[PDB]
Amino acid sequence: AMEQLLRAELRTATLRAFGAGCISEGRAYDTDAGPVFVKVNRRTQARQMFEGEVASLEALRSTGLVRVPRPMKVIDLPGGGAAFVMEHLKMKSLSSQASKLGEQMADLHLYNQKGSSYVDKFGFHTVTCCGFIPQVNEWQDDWPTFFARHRLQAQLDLIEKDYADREARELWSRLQVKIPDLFCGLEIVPALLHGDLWSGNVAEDDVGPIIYDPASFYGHSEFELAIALMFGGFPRSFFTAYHRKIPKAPGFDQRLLLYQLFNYLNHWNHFGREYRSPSLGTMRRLLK
Amino acid sequence: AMEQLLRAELRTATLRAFGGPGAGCSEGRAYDTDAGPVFVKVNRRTQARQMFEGEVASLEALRSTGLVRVPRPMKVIDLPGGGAAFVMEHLKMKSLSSQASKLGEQMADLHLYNQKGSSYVDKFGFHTVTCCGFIPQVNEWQDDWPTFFARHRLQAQLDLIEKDYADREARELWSRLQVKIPDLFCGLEIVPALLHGDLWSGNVAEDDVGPIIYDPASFYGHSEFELAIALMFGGFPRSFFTAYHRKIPKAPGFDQRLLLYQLFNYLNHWNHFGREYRSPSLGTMRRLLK
Ligand SMILES: Nc1ncnc2c1ncn2[C@@H]1O[C@H](COP(=O)(O)OP(=O)(O)NP(=O)(O)O)[C@@H](O)[C@H]1O
Ligand SMILES: Nc1ncnc2c1ncn2[C@@H]1O[C@H](COP(=O)(O)OP(=O)(O)NP(=O)(O)O)[C@@H](O)[C@H]1O
Ligand SMILES: O=C(CN1CCOCC1)[C@@H](O)[C@H](O)[C@H](O)CO
Ligand SMILES: O=C(CN1CCOCC1)[C@@H](O)[C@H](O)[C@H](O)CO
Repeated sequence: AMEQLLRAELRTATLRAFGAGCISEGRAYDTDAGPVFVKVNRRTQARQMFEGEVASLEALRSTGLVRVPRPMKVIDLPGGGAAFVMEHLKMKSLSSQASKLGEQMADLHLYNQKGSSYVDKFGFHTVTCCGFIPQVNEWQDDWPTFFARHRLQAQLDLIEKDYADREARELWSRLQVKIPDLFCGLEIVPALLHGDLWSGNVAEDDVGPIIYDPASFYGHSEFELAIALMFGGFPRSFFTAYHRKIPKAPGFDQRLLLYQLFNYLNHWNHFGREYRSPSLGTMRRLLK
Repeated sequence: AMEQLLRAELRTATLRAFGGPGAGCSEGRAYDTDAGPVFVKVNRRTQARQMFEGEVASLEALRSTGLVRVPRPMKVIDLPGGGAAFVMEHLKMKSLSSQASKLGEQMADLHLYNQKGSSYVDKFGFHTVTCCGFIPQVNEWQDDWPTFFARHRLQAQLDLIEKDYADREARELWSRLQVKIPDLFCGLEIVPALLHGDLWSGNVAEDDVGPIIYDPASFYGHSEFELAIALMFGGFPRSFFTAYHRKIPKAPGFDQRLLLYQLFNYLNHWNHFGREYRSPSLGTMRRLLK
């Protein structure tokens, strides 16, 4: 993949990714009680965004299965927005701890089935944000319904409002009809998700892997992996370890396109028309 | 300010900033290598290589002046499955602050370089296509700056807006505005000036040695165009503009031309990001028509 190509093209033995951001400003500070990490966002919806991240961090931390920063405080800023203070963790990009993270992510997804966890619907107890965009987490018994309505339709409604894109509307109407067939008659079980498991949101230290910047809800376990695959950066051993514990159910490859579609639509909304072509192309591929 | 607010909320005397860049953005990714750090941009669309070649050409034109620090382009790689990656030198960088007045001086020198040097580019435009963001621009050489700008910047953006949005108000306001443009340029000498082309605050930075600028979309234009995007989204210290205008003072009619150049950037933002930018685009046209 991209990293092997870079090593070859640049003729370098080492190639360690770095591991602030597109959404919020981020800075570490030393304080009298030790280091902290602070995210700042000046938009009006900052507090909602950070409160969703606090809720997500707390939900993951309650499982005891993965290491994530402790949320400390959400502070309103004069002049608009908010700051979010959390535990500082010394970190480097994910490399040797990839297979351990695959194990942990599979255990996290399986926790709702095997732990003392009783969540039998999809969604979440509070609003979480995809980036800047507030999400509806209203509980639903049917995962394809929840995902179609509260993830894909929400993004395409925003595309319609802001871009008024005819091809996106027309393709979505056809894709809506196909979505149930992609699920192969499977019984989907709710799985607690990190929700934004891009390679830039995972890392490691000497103890093991670390994950951060979650946007959590109870979803289909497979949705977690789509963004990890589409932007790369995870070693193969991450997926090997994960699928040893959660094998690919039938139709996985086609659902992967559906879940990657969501992320393309989200990037179209956050980052503009550069992401129109992969959004439409993915829909067309699903409709072929 | 925000750091006093953190000291109070956390009840700490010290609040000492520290630490590295991190993972980052749709912008790209940084890597440590055997030859030092690199930064890699990736775009999987079929036009990725054209886009990055425009950026390399822009970086090379700026580096040739020796007046401003930009990352050295290293390689453009065709990606399996379509698109390309662009590798350049990595620079450890912070937001522009202490080096703002130095950057103002360099940017003025950059704009004066073509007029004052030996080899003189005597038209507006560029020898290759460059993208301001993702949309390719036409850089066809033109003797007359208001012609170049109206045709290959404003009309190009408005044609896209007509194609994709069929916006009645934009269409009618452009029919009225187009004829008024020459009034903003009469009685002034406009010399082609090499521009960075996308100098908003998010494309400039600094390190211990001096300021750095990057992500250019270069062409030969009216020097004032450079400043429109810098002003309109803020983020530059006042001393940047003070130092700049000590060397190139604001010519008569500067504030009205500033609206025209800001209009271009608003139209470009509408084509990139949608209707959130319709209101400033149309309103800027109305201001110009009053
Ligand atoms: N708790 C932490 N302690 C130390 N460093 C951190 C911590 N959280 C994040 N970082 C670093 O700072 C970066 C900020 O990441 P993140 O919070 O995910 O971005 P963001 O502000 O939401 N904007 P975006 O990247 O577009 O999502 C990460 O790559 C890490 O390198
Ligand atoms: N040479 C460099 N070395 C290190 N970091 C860099 C370098 N160039 C850019 N960056 C970082 O990457 C960010 C974006 O760089 P930029 O050239 O503007 O990317 P971009 O792809 O054009 N952005 P986008 O329009 O969203 O795709 C900067 O804000 C820096 O943090
Ligand atoms: O920003 C994120 C990851 N993408 C950044 C742009 O380059 C590709 C990876 C995630 O935090 C998330 O998918 C979304 O962008 C939040 O808006
Ligand atoms: O992204 C750019 C600057 N704008 C980003 C949204 O906040 C206001 C500043 C530039 O690269 C360019 O002027 C154009 O937006 C296409 O990317």
